[PDB]
Amino acid sequence: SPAVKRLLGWKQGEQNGQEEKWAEKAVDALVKKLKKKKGAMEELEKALSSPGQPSKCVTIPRSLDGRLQVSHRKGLPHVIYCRVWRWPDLQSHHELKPLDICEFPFGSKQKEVCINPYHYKRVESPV
DNA sequence: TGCAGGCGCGCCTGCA
DNA sequence: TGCAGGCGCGCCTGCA
Ligand SMILES: [Zn+2]
Repeated sequence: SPAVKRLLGWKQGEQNGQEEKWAEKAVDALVKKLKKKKGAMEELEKALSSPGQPSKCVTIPRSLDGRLQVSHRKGLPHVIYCRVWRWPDLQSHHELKPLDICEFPFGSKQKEVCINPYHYKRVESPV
């Protein structure tokens, strides 16, 4: 997919042949989800292209669990995309704190969850 | 063209 | 309660 190629140019880090193919499938699962909503893909690309410039929420439906499954692998969606485009070494959701600018941060128990990586800041995980 | 096979969501179990 | 992983219906789409 050509959209997956433009977003994968923003991917951080150096992953192996298996993990590069997994992030490609994770980005594809997200593109397939944001294509139904008008302006969602454009907002994500803008947020990724201009890091230090304000961006709107880019959300997907919240599962009861909080997990998103991509190629039989389970994980929280906002952690997945924050790892792809910002912090490859992100250990867990405990290392993310939402910005006041985000309406749908993870943990807000709303119908939608924001996956815009620049709507979270990286923090040290507590004891 | 269409439906079969692939695989995610949502249920569960098991520690902790 | 949180979190990891098994399982199978049901939605989807790729290739027969
Ligand atoms: Zn947001």
